[PDB]
Amino acid sequence: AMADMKILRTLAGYLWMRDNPEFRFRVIAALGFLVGAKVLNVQVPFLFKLAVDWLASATGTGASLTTFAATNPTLLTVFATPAAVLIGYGIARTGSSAFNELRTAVFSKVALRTIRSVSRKVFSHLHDLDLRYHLSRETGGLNRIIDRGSRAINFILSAMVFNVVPTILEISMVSGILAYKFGAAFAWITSLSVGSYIVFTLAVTQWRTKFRKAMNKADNDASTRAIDSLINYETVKYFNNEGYEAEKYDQFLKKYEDAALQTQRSLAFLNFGQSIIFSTALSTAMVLCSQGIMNGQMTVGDLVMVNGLLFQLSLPLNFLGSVYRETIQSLVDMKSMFQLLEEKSDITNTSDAKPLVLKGGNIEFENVHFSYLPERKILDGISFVVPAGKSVAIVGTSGSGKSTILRMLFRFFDTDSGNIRIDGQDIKEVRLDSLRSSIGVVPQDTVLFNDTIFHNIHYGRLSATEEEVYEAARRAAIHETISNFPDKYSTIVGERGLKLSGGEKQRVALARTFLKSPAILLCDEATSALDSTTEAEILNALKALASNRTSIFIAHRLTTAMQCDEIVVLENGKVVEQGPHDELLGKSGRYAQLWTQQNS
Amino acid sequence: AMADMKILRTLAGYLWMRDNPEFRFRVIAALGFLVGAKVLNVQVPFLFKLAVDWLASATGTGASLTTFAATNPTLLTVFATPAAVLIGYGIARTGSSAFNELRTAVFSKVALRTIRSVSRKVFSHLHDLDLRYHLSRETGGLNRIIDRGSRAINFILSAMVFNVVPTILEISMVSGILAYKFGAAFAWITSLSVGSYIVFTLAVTQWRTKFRKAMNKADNDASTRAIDSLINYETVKYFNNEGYEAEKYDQFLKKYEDAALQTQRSLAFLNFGQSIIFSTALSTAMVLCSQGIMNGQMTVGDLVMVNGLLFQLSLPLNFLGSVYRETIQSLVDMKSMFQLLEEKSDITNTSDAKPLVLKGGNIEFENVHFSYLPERKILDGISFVVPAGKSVAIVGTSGSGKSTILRMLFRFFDTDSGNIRIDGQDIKEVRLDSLRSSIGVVPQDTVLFNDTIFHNIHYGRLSATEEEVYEAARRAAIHETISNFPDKYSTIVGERGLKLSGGEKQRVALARTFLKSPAILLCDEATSALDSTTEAEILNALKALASNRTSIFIAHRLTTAMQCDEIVVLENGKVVEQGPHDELLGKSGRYAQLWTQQNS
Repeated sequence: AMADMKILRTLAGYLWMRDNPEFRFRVIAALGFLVGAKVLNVQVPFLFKLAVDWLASATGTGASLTTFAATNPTLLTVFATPAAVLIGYGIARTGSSAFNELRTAVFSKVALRTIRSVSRKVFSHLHDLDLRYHLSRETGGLNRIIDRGSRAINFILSAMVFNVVPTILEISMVSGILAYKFGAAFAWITSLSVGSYIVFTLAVTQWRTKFRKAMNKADNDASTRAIDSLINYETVKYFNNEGYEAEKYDQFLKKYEDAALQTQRSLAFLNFGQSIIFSTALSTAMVLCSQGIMNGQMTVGDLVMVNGLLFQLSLPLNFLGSVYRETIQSLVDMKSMFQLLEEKSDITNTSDAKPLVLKGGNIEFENVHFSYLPERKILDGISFVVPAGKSVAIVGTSGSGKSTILRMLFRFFDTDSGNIRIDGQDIKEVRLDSLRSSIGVVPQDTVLFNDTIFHNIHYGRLSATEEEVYEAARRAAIHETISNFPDKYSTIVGERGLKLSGGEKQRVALARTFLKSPAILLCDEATSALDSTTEAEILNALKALASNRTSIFIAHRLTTAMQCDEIVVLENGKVVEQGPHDELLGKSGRYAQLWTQQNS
Repeated sequence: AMADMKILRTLAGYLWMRDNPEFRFRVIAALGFLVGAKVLNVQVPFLFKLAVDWLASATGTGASLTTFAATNPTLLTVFATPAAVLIGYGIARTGSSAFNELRTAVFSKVALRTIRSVSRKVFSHLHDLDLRYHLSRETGGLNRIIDRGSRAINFILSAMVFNVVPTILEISMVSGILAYKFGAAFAWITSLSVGSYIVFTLAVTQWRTKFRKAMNKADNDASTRAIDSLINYETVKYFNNEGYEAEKYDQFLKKYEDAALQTQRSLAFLNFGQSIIFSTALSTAMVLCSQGIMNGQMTVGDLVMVNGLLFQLSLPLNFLGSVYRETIQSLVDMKSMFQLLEEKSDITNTSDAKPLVLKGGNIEFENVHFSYLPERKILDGISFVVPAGKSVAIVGTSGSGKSTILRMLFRFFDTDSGNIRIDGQDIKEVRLDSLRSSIGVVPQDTVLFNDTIFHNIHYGRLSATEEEVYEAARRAAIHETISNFPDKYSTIVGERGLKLSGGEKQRVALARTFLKSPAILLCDEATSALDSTTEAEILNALKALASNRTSIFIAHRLTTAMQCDEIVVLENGKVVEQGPHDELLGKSGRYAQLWTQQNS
């Protein structure tokens, strides 16, 4: 899995921010606080060797004339009386646990920042991605991917920095104390012991996982069975109630109670050998030291430190055994996330950027063909020309697939062989931002976020004052229905708020697009059915809004939009008729039947 | 909360099964394996005091003429050479960890059995409960209650037996070692220390919980916000994409990154004071022992055991601090479960039990009134008499609420002021089992469990042979459609199986009630709409089945069931018309309009 190492490389690439000097200093401090602690925690038993001696010298009849043999602690520190050394022992160990605990605090303000930068970058890249990717993927999946990946990053960094590195620095240093009070043969025994212990725990965890999975399977089966059985209460009650039902549930719970009694004996074998494997080490160490003591070796009274060193090693070893499943799962979730990234968008623009300079809006289509799939090609050469400042209507059946128009004009999908003339300019060259900003559109379904009305009504253009939004309201003719707001026009809307019917939601859409003050207006049959009183007035409002801007309206219903200058009949995904509606009715064409059946 | 102690009393009541001798023996063995371990784990440092001595006697110039002062270990055990004592140390501690681990295995085969008995009893009591309780309560809730309660029982028993009892036996015994090498003042210091440590950890955990809740709130808010934002991609894309959106998500993730950086410093204070509070104890103990050593007290070289005893106490203390939330939550979930139990069913029967001896079925209703709610009383004195072996039809509108009939005849709900004559007998006296067994009914919706066809087809009466189910199939006329089964008539059905249409499901219902061979047949308009070919034949089949048994059919549609002898019109929950259908059509009554609009 070479790509897995590559993913680690990417993680290192993102982790290190050269740009800012402070980050490096933070990391350095962290490392310092990781070393200091782990050397005080070895000073602790050396202080317990020093305090066992001198105590024995007095009353014990130990040779007092040994002066200061080692001469390493010749400093007057902790030599006032033996009680001082014991106090130093306590202070030392407490300070070690302080340094080590402090390191975590120093390194979490770094971990959080890393997670934040990766998540923000992924978010922005996601929105940059083209529509096709979003449509194919499931909405829930994106959530799962981001949350699990961020959690995985946090877990892996904490697991490594706080567990893998301290354990190995500890073991290496302890075995590296071979310079003093040690022999070459003696040092290897502890390393071999700990290596065997780690191998045994890691190997037996794999075995444990199978039993855990079997138990989860059985438990889920029993629960689902007893829920299916409870749900279908009526059938059971009518005839032979709980006659043969309880016995069957009993059998399921016997299978569960056996698959659960098995895992205990399996954990038992591990939790026993995890003791014996580490006890043989301590027995071997002590018996070997005793032989030296009784054989007149330099070792005198220093047996008491070995217990301490072994205890220090014994504490954090257990964590390493159980990290395998988490590591593999996190390391594949991280590949998932970093695979979501680095996916290029289909709709690339050319290098040179030219801004859309549109004096007046003219829509000219020239043999635009587009097939979503090879079998069915939606548009088969639609060509029409809209005069500036006029209204043109696109009508047809629902099979005609007139949804594409909006997607194409917004450059969601590109044309296989055609062009789009905007004020006699080619869209392929102009910047995406300039075009999407200069065009105005009203959505078909007006989804509102959960926030204050004033935010959902100034959303169209930010930096909107209260007077601007007021003038938009007045033209939107919403003041009659807005003075009843419970929170003086700040009432919360959306979920956990006042539910809005379609008419007000449409008014909100109008009072959101009126703010933007666009150059061209495009509609997508916002309302399918509505009360007559609201329809008429909203139609008048949108007619007034569209008076100074060239507009294009796509309406499945005919009577709804008859006010345009020309009407483009669309049937079987091609241009059928181009004229004012009256001779369309008089041509016995598609428009004629559709309208004559709309009124009937 | 006196009732909480009462709940503990109930738990003790259920835990102890006097009936079986083996259970007590198991529990006794468990307790033994809980004592032995916890006394070997105190033998361990005594063996490390014994091995520190004698080693010092040689080469150390220790007085060899002290003979055997204590005379407690005068046994020749572990006196071959000092190496033997070290080996004994290792073997002892390993054996302690074996005994203690073994206890868990011995006590889990008891815990599982307890959980099983409580769950099975609750299940049966649940099914015993009347319909009203089931209808009011939510189906999901019952699941949640059972699963959480069983988990709580397991957690509380394991938590107490494995943690609370060992910790207190350990502490009490250690402080109880006051007989040897101790003073009255010295013993109290350790108890005061550990008591202060437990108080500090418990108190500061409450504080930690508030920060954890704030963090969970903030995390959920950030996630829900970013999902709402991702979902509404279109609105964002049309205008000012990620212009002001990213900054707002950023602010949410700043709030999260602060509420998460706060909890670390809060945990930090706990994880530091949990060290200093326990370090002051060790420093005080050692300095006090050193004063004795230097003052010519009996204590000689036994300082090395105190470290071990303190370490043994230090290991399992941490668990007790975090158990508060789990204990309170489990202790209230247990009250939930034991509150579900001991709820009596409304439909009690009288003491004396008389069996239903029905020579022939005669249905006689006499002024039966029943109101589900005081406002609307469904039945207002329905009285009619069915002759034996005949077919009678109950017809009406959907507002007439004719659903009650089935519930009442099955004695789901009792009559406020009326009686039901079954073969000239009163239902109130006869046993519920006898009546519900002697009556036959076909369900309206035929829910099938996920199992083999042969099980879903012999379900009506257990102990059904292959020939019995074959004859039921032949009369059910299902052999034509059954020889196509992929698994030679053992094909799985239900979910994750072959989906069945309404016609086959109805055939299954017929081939389930035909098995039971009841004395009286009752229908509940099983089919609302179906293909003509199946309807006709299934009607013929049910006519043949009902020929020898008196039958009652409730049909909302009129043309569907015209074959009965008499027809009972029901309108506004009262008997309107009683006759053969032809003069019902000729009476211009409810039946006449209903049928004339069914055919139109």
